[PDB]
Amino acid sequence: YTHHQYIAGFLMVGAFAHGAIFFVRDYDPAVNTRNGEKNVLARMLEHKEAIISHLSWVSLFLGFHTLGIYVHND
Amino acid sequence: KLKQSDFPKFEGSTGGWLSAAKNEEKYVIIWTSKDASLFEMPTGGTAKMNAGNNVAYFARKEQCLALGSQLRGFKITNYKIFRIYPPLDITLLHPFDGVFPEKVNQGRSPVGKRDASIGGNPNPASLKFQ
Amino acid sequence: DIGGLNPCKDSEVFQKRLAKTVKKLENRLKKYEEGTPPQIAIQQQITQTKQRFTRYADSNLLCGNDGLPHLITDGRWSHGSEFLLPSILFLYISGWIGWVGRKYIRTVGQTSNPTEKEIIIDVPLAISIMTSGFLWPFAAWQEFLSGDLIASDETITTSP
Amino acid sequence: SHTVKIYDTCIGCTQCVRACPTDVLEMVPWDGCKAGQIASAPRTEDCVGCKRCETACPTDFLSVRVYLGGETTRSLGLAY
Amino acid sequence: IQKGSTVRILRKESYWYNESGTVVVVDQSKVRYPVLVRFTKVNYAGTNTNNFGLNEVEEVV
Amino acid sequence: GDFLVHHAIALGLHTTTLILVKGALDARGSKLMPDKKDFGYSFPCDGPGRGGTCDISAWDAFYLAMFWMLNTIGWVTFYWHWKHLTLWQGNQVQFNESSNYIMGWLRDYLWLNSSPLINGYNPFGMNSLSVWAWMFLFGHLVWATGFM
Amino acid sequence: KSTIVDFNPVETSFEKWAKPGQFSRTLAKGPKTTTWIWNLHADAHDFDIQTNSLQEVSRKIFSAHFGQLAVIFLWLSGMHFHGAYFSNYSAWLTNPTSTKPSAQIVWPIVGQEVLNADVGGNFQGIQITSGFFQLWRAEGITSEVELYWTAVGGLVASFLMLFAGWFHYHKAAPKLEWFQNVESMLNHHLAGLLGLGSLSWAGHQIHIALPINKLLDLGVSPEEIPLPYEFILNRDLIAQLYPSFNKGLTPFFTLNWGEYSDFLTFKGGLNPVTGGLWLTDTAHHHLAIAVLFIVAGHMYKTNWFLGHSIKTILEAHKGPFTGEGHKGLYEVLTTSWHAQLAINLALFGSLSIIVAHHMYAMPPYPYIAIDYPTQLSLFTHHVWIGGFCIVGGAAHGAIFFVRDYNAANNYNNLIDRVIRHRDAIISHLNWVCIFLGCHSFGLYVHNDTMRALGRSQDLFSDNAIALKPIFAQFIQNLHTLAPGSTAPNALTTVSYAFGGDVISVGSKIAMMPISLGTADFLVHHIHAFTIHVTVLILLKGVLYSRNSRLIPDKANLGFRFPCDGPGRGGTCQVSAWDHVFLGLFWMYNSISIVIFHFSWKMQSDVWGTVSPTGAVSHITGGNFAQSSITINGWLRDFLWSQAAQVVQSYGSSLSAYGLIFLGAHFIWAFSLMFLFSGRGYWQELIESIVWAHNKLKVAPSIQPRALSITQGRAVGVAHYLLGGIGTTWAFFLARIISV
Ligand code: CLA
Ligand code: CLA
Ligand code: CLA
Ligand code: CLA
Ligand code: CLA
Ligand SMILES: CC1=C(/C=C/C(C)=C/C=C/C(C)=C/C=C/C=C(C)/C=C/C=C(C)/C=C/C2=C(C)CCCC2(C)C)C(C)(C)CCC1
Ligand SMILES: CC1=C(/C=C/C(C)=C/C=C/C(C)=C/C=C/C=C(C)/C=C/C=C(C)/C=C/C2=C(C)CCCC2(C)C)C(C)(C)CCC1
Ligand SMILES: CC1=C(C/C=C(\C)CCC[C@H](C)CCC[C@H](C)CCCC(C)C)C(=O)c2ccccc2C1=O
Ligand code: SF4
Ligand code: SF4
Repeated sequence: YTHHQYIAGFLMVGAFAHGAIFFVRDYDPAVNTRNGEKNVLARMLEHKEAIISHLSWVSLFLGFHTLGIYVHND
Repeated sequence: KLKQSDFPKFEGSTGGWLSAAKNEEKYVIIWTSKDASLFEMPTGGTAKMNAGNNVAYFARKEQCLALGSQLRGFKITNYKIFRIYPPLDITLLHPFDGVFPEKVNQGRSPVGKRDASIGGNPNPASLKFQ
Repeated sequence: DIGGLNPCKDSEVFQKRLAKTVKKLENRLKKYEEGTPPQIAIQQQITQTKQRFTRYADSNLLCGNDGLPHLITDGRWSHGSEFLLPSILFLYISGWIGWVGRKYIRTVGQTSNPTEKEIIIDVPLAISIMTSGFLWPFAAWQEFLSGDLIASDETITTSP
Repeated sequence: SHTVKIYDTCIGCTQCVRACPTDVLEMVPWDGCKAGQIASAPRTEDCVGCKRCETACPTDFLSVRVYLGGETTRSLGLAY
Repeated sequence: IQKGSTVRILRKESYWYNESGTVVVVDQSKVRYPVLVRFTKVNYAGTNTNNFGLNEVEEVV
Repeated sequence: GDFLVHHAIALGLHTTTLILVKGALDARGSKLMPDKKDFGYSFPCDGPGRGGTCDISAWDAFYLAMFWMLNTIGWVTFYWHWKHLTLWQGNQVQFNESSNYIMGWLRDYLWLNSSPLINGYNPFGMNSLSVWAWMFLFGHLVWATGFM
Repeated sequence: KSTIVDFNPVETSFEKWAKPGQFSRTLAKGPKTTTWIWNLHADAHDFDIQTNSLQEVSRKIFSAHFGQLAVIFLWLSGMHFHGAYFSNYSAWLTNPTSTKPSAQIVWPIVGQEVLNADVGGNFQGIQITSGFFQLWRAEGITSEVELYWTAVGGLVASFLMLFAGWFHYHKAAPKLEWFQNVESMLNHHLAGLLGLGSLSWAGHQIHIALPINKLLDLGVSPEEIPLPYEFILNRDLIAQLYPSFNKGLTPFFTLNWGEYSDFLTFKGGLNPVTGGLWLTDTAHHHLAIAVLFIVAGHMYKTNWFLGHSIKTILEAHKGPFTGEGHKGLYEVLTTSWHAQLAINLALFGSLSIIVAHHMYAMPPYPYIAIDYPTQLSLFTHHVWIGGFCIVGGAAHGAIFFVRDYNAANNYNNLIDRVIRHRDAIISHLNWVCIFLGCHSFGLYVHNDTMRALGRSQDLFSDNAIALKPIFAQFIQNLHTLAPGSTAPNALTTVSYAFGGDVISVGSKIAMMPISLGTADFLVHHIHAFTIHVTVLILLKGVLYSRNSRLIPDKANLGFRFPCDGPGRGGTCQVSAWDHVFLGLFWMYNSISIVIFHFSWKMQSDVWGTVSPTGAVSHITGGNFAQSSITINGWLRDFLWSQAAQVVQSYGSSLSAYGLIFLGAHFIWAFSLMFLFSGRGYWQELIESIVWAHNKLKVAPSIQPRALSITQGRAVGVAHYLLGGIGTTWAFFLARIISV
């Protein structure tokens, strides 16, 4: 179980790292855009601030309250 | 006491040049001073200028330029930096056209100038396999 | 009952916990003398422990196999005083705080020195705004309707 | 050696040239700004990559850009 | 646009992109970026002003 | 205890996803570096200018998210191993009671079950678990060299 | 129009209180980003950049010293007030060996009243490990009324120091020439402060502490002991305990000082009743110290044709190997506050560590050697303070080199010659550090791998390859033979740690010969190695603070800067501040190892109980000798074994120690976020958070910026130190209070 979960975490981090690499060196905005309008992938860079802000909110929410309940029990 | 009479009155520091500035390249800075002012070496400690011709050798261009920038505080401006290859291959470096790089001089052509802002740079995906 | 739990009023392990805590407190009480402040403090501890256990027993609280009150937060109003009512209370208080902060930011944002009024608070205006947050649910659903709650495209965006 | 590029947003304020520790940048005549001068990078072989040049740039997103590349004993700042 | 006018920055690589600034002076010479705009928010370098081109600023009504 | 540890797992997943998604989307540029795509996926920084640009590349986002992945997998594996140690030993009441607070974890999982491991070799003898104690100390040493 | 002070220099006004950052030229314009807030506190006490005049900096420093002394006096007044009102000091006086000192009671809220422990004497509260009860007993304080009056005096003194600071900044500020009278200052601090303080304390001991403590040790209850003033008005209450006061001061003025041998003794060892040093020995010590310091205060020429000039002394100490010698050092130390701070802080931390050693080595207070929590806490606290102060001295030496160092004024002197060969110093210190670390730690690892491989005869142990600290054992033998041979007027060795008998008070060991074997050899060399590496980091920071081969103009970047850029392969942390940051880390490492060695060695081979027949049983049982030679031994028999009390403290009166244990772990792990990450990621995340705020029209006018690189490092190191030191604090306190 430990081996497979560690391999799983490694693979997930690698998937996201290679997505970032694709953004840096393989992504072409012209291909993902037709007459100003952007396709499903190019639109992920338009509300990127919304995505990051809501990920930050969820992380802060869960961390604050999980740690709060754990420390309350402590 | 010293090899040359124009050397600054420096007692020598274990921060000077090494075997690199005997087989790759060494840098020499020359300047003329009105007073035997006491200045700080870019490598070690305090040295004394000569009331006249002064010549110093360093291992890096940056060390010579730091010394020259210090010299400007002494109202010294005529300092000139040269690059010496393993043999006596002297090349004037810092006052390249006799005018400091901060002052515009005619006869200089723009090198590395792009006729657009940063936003005009090409997309990296279009610069693949060249 | 819910999730296999049982009421704490009929949980034997709950009463065992109460008895053990009281016994420990009384054993501690035995090593002091007369009506001295230490004995008074330990007696107050015993009384508070008994009161807390009695209140938890008579509180519609479900206890597990460890004799500890478990919270039923699936949403049912039967156990509504465990999560739902505190949830509403916190939502009210936190919305109050956020609303008064946002109102103060937007109010001193239209003055000559907006940054000065953030390290040196305008206490009169701050007090004026803070006591006005009791209507934050109504104020929020009166500014969202007028379009004054959300910016549209003056917000800045990165290069891609 | 590192690569240094100058962009026409240059206002010719000379702060990049007087901040270079290795005499890489210089001011050259130009007609695209009020000062009539633009920075140039004719001695990038001495560029060390310290990026003091673009720390002194007042233009919005820079007019001098340093792209780190192949390393050399001059660019690595090796006194040995 | 003129001195005191309010413009929106259209330059993408700008700390004030999509934001509004105040025009300090529009140069009448043949410079590439004549419009000088002053902003209330300092950028990451601490400056609060920048020169923009004529096609990189849009006047606010 | 399962509820709380599942929420901890959710927090770990969300934070690792936040770091990785932020690095992926901000890979092509941001306000601090609107030309980050011109510098590639992995570069050290953009210099001390503009307030400081440490760990600004997309590679640095991977680098930071590796710690959070390790932490999240550690939480998951700690939860699994403690639950199954209590299940196999029979004292499932130990987990159900002590897993709700942090000191319960520290005392009853780590401190409690580390006793056989550290006594893989003592000033009196050694066991077949001696290699595991050596690997324990080796892992601590490599961890702290990473800290270096 | 006095020649030493300026009258009414600064007006007492509240106007500048309402203008934050008024001191700084850059911060006075007001905040534009959140970096301004952090810069406000980082430059508050940097008086060098607030004024261009040394006089103004000196006056600010003088008033800040007064404020600090007022704070210290308030803290002492609080301690005495707690002893008077919220303590069991009276009960502890009647039963020092069975009552645990407590001077802080906890209010009954949120169930926290469990922290009120059973300290004894019909009292509930937190056990005190600062040793105030023993100090007060040594002072002769036998009533809580005296503690109350000392607290009142402390409050009055704190107000007086506050008024003095205000007066000397706003009403009469001294001039630069007054501050630069280092000869007069040294004369006064040596004679008046030190010598007259020792003399006054010797007088107090002789007239108050000597009789009261002698009566206390005789079994007289504190209620029937006469009030301290009665020992002065009546020469018969003190002449019964010490039958030499009957002669008055005539033996003193007639040079017949032998008559005062009743209360001015030279005994050594410890009092068998209390386990502390003989208070007669302490009084004689303070008298001798007073005379020596008063004599030493008449050395420097101040206002007459008499004494020394420090300038003439330094300038005469040249040599063939040192060029101009100490010429210019007087100008350095009279024109730079940072150099004085460097010297004073380094020697002050070293003095604190020496104090920590001599404390447990020779317990100076009654019933303090048998209070193991007090001894452990005092040692650890003083060693921590010493390490911090030493790192601060190194930091301010680097600051002086960056800011106040003048190359022209230091031509060919000691400072110049040190910089001229900094390479040699740093390279040889690097080699020494590698040698010491390789050896000490690799001997530890060799022991660990030999034990793991089942080869017990290949270890670096006593029953194996043995590394006997023969030099230290020789010194131990020399001290135990000193009374009667080299100290012929001594009756007992200075400390029983060097050898002698086991001293026990109430069946608890006070002091005992500390045997040194191969285990002490390894840990002592570990101490030497860690100290050498810390010195390496700090000395590299000081010497390379102005220039280097990387950055020939590092002095132009200041003392505190993050880098010079990603060029030259990367120029992170080249500052001198970034060396005080790494040196802080290594000081934490060294001091942690030192306190671990002390705790384990004392618990295993000094502390314990003595059976009525004379059998010594220790707290752990002598496991230090054989199990402190491997890292697995330290992990298991010390950390894992003695952490049992901390983890099992829940539900007991020590539960606060477990909570602080967990919280310190949390803070230490929190530090690694700042230590491992970088500013760009956090700035770009704040970008999206700011986008959300702007979308909801709640973006603050003060633009939020991620902490600067230097501030990120400072936050990381501060959190790391707090977490580690707090974890060790909770561990030590819970372990040593439980057992
Ligand atoms: C099948 C999966 C797969 C594939 C095909 C690739 C392929 C690639 N990756 Mg990638 N990656 C993967 C999984 C994968 N990765 C995962 C799972 C992660 C997350 C950890 C990453 C994270 C990652 C990053 C962050 C980067 C790449 C990069 C690259 C490219 C260059 C690789 C390189 O230079 O290697 C270099 C190989 C090494 C440096 C060897 C490292 C060996 C490590 C340290 C382990 C060795 C220690 C070993 C355990 C010793 C034991 C100790 C003992 C005491 C017990 C290449 C296209 C790079 C790139 O530029 O892409 C364009 C880049 O920057 N990848
Ligand atoms: C008081 C005004 C205020 C308001 C209305 C908001 C509103 C918001 N913040 Mg926010 N924030 C504030 C202050 C405020 N914040 C401050 C002072 C900080 C610095 C610690 C932050 C740091 C912060 C982060 C890091 C994040 C948010 C996020 C968010 C959004 C989701 C809610 C959330 O996660 O709460 C977050 C709330 C906190 C972390 C605690 C705030 C600290 C106190 C309680 C607020 C200050 C009170 C103030 C002093 C009152 C003075 C007013 C008075 C003078 C009249 C939402 C737009 C998240 C987001 O973007 O999601 C979309 C997110 O990731 N905020
Ligand atoms: C015998 C005379 C004498 C005495 C006792 C002291 C004592 C002290 N001086 Mg001092 N000083 C003296 C002469 C003296 N000085 C002279 C002649 C000069 C001129 C060169 C200075 C210049 C000087 C400076 C520049 C500084 C000191 C500081 C200090 C303090 C060091 C902190 C310490 O050890 O805490 C021990 C603390 C105590 C024992 C508390 C009780 C001490 C009280 C306040 C008695 C102080 C005696 C005072 C000089 C009497 C003047 C009264 C006034 C009405 C005239 C200490 C209180 C430093 C300090 O902390 O500043 C405040 C500091 O920065 N002194
Ligand atoms: C006699 C002691 C003494 C004195 C007078 C000074 C004085 C000075 N130091 Mg200094 N220093 C000292 C000891 C001292 N230091 C020690 C022991 C160290 C080693 C750690 C240092 C390390 C140091 C560095 C690295 C730097 C200074 C700097 C400075 C200057 C500016 C200080 C400032 O504005 O801070 C204002 C005060 C603060 C910012 C307070 C910060 C809060 C601290 C860090 C946390 C304390 C936590 C506390 C223990 C409570 C935690 C409990 C928790 C549960 C809450 C000033 C001349 C700086 C400078 O530029 O010098 C010219 C600088 O860069 N010092
Ligand atoms: C456990 C983690 C760890 C370890 C092992 C070290 C080790 C060391 N640090 Mg440190 N350091 C650490 C954490 C650690 N650090 C952290 C967390 C920080 C952050 C603040 C630092 C910051 C720091 C600074 C700032 C400095 C050091 C320095 C040193 C060196 C001192 C000289 C020495 O003893 O070398 C000897 C090496 C050892 C003792 C390591 C073990 C070697 C074994 C026992 C012997 C040889 C084994 C053999 C060769 C194996 C061969 C087989 C193999 C090929 C398979 C040494 C390499 C100093 C330095 O550069 O050196 C002078 C220095 O200036 N460190
Ligand atoms: C409950 C249930 C169910 C359902 C289930 C489901 C529906 C699931 C789903 C799941 C899912 C749905 C999952 C997902 C996941 C995802 C992920 C994991 C992702 C990741 C991503 C990434 C990694 C990305 C990457 C990238 C980038 C970053 C950009 C560029 C491109 C790419 C793509 C590369 C059923 C009915 C069957 C039955 C049982 C019950
Ligand atoms: C505890 C404490 C306190 C208190 C303190 C005190 C109480 C002190 C005292 C002190 C004192 C009370 C001191 C005294 C001193 C004195 C002296 C120091 C004297 C001297 C004298 C002399 C020196 C003389 C000499 C001579 C002459 C000149 C002539 C004749 C001969 C002869 C020789 C005799 C307080 C509250 C603050 C705070 C807290 C802590
Ligand atoms: C998280 C983080 C930030 C962001 C951190 C910020 C913006 C600090 C925010 C502090 C808040 C706003 C105030 C403090 C709030 C605390 C609750 C108060 C402290 C607790 C008291 C008990 C002392 C950096 O700027 C940074 C820079 C360089 C390296 C690493 C990092 C880094 O890890
Ligand atoms: S890096 Fe920037 S500063 Fe250093 S040389 Fe090249 S250009 Fe001049
Ligand atoms: S930012 Fe971090 S890495 Fe980039 S230069 Fe400054 S310090 Fe070196």
